[PDB]
Amino acid sequence: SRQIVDAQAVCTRCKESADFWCFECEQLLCAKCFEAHQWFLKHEARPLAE
Amino acid sequence: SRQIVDAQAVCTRCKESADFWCFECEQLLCAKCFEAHQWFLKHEARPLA
Ligand SMILES: [Cl-]
Ligand SMILES: [Zn+2]
Ligand SMILES: [Zn+2]
Ligand SMILES: [Zn+2]
Ligand SMILES: [Zn+2]
Repeated sequence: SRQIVDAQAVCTRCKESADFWCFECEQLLCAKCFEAHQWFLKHEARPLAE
Repeated sequence: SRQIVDAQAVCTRCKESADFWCFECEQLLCAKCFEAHQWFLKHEARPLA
C-alpha cells in the first residue's frame, strides 16, 4: 500500500506539520511526537523529503 | 511537500529492503547501496531504526 502525503500533511497525534513517516505504525508524525515515538517504540521510520 | 510513502521501506535505487536514509540525497538505501554511497560521498545519514 503506497500512500500520497500532501504538502500540508499533519501529525497524526497533534496539529503540527508532519516530518516523519513510521513504516510499522503507518502514520505521520511531527518532530516532537516523533521523538516520543522513538523513546517508546523501536520502529523503522524515515524523515519525509523536504 | 508532495511525496509517496510505502508500507515497506525499500531502496530508492534497487528496490531491495532499505536500511538507511540520507538527508542530503533524500533517499532510502539498502546496506549495499549505502556502502557505495559512502565511497563516493560524505552526507548526513542515519539507519532507519
Ligand atoms: Cl517510503
Ligand atoms: Zn511506529
Ligand atoms: Zn505531533
Ligand atoms: Zn539498493
Ligand atoms: Zn547522500
